[PDB]
Amino acid sequence: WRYGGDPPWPRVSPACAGRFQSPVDIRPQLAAFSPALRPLELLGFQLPPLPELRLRNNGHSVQLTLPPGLEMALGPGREYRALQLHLHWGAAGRPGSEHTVEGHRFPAEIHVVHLSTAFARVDEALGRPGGLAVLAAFLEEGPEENSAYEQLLSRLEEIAEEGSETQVPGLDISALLPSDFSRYFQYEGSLTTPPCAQGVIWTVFNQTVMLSAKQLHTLSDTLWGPGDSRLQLNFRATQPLNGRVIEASFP
Ligand SMILES: Cc1ccc(-n2cc(-c3ccc(S(N)(=O)=O)s3)nn2)cc1
Ligand SMILES: [Zn+2]
Repeated sequence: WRYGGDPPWPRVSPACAGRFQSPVDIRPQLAAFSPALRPLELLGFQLPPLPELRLRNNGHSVQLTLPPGLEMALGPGREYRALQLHLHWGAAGRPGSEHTVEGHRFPAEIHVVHLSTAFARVDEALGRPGGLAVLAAFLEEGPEENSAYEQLLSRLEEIAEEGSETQVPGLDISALLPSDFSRYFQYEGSLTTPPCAQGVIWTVFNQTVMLSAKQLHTLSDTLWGPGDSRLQLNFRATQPLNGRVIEASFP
């Protein structure tokens, strides 16, 4: 599969034609205030430098593989372990977030993909209710170099070629996300690439993460994908809610 053309994703995986897909357009006025949505809790995200982590250009994103021991809870008894994180972005003067807010597309987006502690492996969790959970935050331009992001972005030149990888020192993985874990939207949807399995709990933070202009340009201008193509605009079009109601943790 690829962004932009064939093969049609439903031929790759029938689940890509499900009724309840991601990403979606978030309309805050239509979101349901749900006070059971408590602040997200992360444990073990502050990593030592060794052992190193693998950072890979997989042709459709840059993905950092996360080690064992990163625990995340959506609430009491809703426990998960982090597997990996990756990014979605646009191109010179064009935004490339997956989720939108009232039609607004943000420059870029981070996804941190987690596996329910009830499952030993991802393949067993695919399509099961709440088997996977993704934390999603928008990346916007701020005035300062983001030092946590710089640790990844400074290494993209080493992995410019499709299918290449490098090792990076461990870092505070929570520093790639907003400091506000209280205010967010949450809904049930799908993986945004094949196999597009449903039952995924998506949490999209209110607060955004700030990268420099230079950093955003590095993200979108360094990596190459399938063929001789720049790896850019690597986002799926928004999918209709089709009757799902997005919940918000704040009125
Ligand atoms: C055997 C196996 C191993 C890994 C996967 N995984 C697929 C994925 C993902 C696809 C799309 C996303 S995303 N853009 O966050 O929704 S995460 N994450 N793990 C699926 C099957
Ligand atoms: Zn993603």
